[PDB]
Amino acid sequence: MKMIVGLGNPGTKYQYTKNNIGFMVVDKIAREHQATFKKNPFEAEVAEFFHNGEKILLVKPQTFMNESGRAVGPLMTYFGIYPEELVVIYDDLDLAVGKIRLRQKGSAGGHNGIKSIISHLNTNVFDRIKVGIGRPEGKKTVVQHVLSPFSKENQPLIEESMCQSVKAVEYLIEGHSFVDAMNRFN
Repeated sequence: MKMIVGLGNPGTKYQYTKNNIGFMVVDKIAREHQATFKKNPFEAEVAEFFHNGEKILLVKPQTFMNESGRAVGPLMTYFGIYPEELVVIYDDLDLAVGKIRLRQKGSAGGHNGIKSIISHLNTNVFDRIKVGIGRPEGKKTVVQHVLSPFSKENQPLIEESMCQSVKAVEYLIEGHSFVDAMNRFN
């Protein structure tokens, strides 16, 4: 019973920011599967759907980025999902715009989002889909970069990456191991 977490900040004003790439992906997944998100006791938005029997959960934590694990951890202990079934989808500064990178473990940049999930799952090992958002080529700081939207030149690139992210999650859905998909998509 897979859980697919897409990281992000809550609110209309962050709905097109680089840091909400995870939200955008799990929204694409939700639409493709005709699923609706409902507010959940554990600071999250949760869409349920099936795919022959098996129950997939889509999770947008409403905790803000650095407290994601406060939502993800309890919600896994609630539904009974193990970390082997988890897939977290999020932004990655040190990966180029247009590129995606599936990894099964790691420190995961200096990502605050992942750091919270580590703390509350108490494991460094779980599947992840890094979507590259690039680093600031202008005068912006990191915080300005992630909490701003993409350029017009980068926008089609990220639509490419977001489709890939979806196709990877549909690959996993169709019964393929994350290791297979790591080879297929990395």
